[PDB]
Amino acid sequence: GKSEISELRRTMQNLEIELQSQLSMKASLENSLEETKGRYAMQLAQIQEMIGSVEEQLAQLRCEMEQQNQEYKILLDVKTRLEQEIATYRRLL
Amino acid sequence: TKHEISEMNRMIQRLRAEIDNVKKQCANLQNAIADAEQRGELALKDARNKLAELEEALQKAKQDMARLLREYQELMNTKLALDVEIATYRKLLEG
Repeated sequence: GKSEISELRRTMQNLEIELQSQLSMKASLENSLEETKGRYAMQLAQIQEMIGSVEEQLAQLRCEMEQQNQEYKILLDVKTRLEQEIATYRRLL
Repeated sequence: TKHEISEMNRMIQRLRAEIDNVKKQCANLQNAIADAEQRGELALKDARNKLAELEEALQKAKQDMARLLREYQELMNTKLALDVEIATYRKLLEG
C-alpha cells in the first residue's frame, strides 16, 4: 500500500538527476558555441589584418611603378632630342 | 493523505516535459555550433586565399619594377652615351 508513494520518490528524484545532467549539457554547449564564434572571429580578424597590410604594400608599389614609367618617358623624350641633336651635327659635315 | 500520489505524478509529468525541452534545446544548439564552425572554417579559408592571391601579386609586381628599373638604367646608359657624341661633335665644330 505505502509502496507506491515510495516508488514515486525514487522515480521523481531519478528525473531530477536527469535534469541536472541536461542542464550541465546545455551549459557546456553554450560555452562551446560562444567560444567557437570567438575563435574564428578573431583568427579571421587576424587574417583580415595580414591581408590589409599586403594590399597597402601593393598599392604603394604601383604608385611607385607609376612614377617609374613616367620617369622612363622623360628620359626617352630627352634621348630622342639628343639623337636629333647628333643627327643635326652629323648633317653639318 | 491519498492526495499525495495524485500530485507526485502531476509533477513527474511536468519534470519530464521540462527535460524534453532541454533536450529539444540542446539539439538546436549542436546544429548551431555545427553551423558556427561550418561558417567559420570557410571564412578563414576564403581569407587565407585572398591573402596568398595578393602575396602572389606583390611578388609579381616586385619583379616588374625590378624590370622597369633595368629598362630605365639601360635607357640611361645610351642617353649619357649620346651626351659624349654631342660633345665630341660640338668640339669638332668650334675647333
